[PDB]
Amino acid sequence: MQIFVKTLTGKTITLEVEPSDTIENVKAKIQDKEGIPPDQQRLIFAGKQLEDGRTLSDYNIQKESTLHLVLRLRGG
Repeated sequence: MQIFVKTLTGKTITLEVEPSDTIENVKAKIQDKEGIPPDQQRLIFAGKQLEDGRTLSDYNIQKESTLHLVLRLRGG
């Protein structure tokens, strides 16, 4: 399924993922497509920061869900 990942500086990168995929694997795909290292990735879905160990299904992330990417560099 397709999901969307928007960053602060625009950049809306589409990912082809499975509901059972891990946050680690998603970050890895982002690193494969964009060049942003996983350790510098903070993902937010539905107002909650995603953590290692979960699946996309653990956050009820469905088809064409929109995630938001923020580097740990730019604080919040």
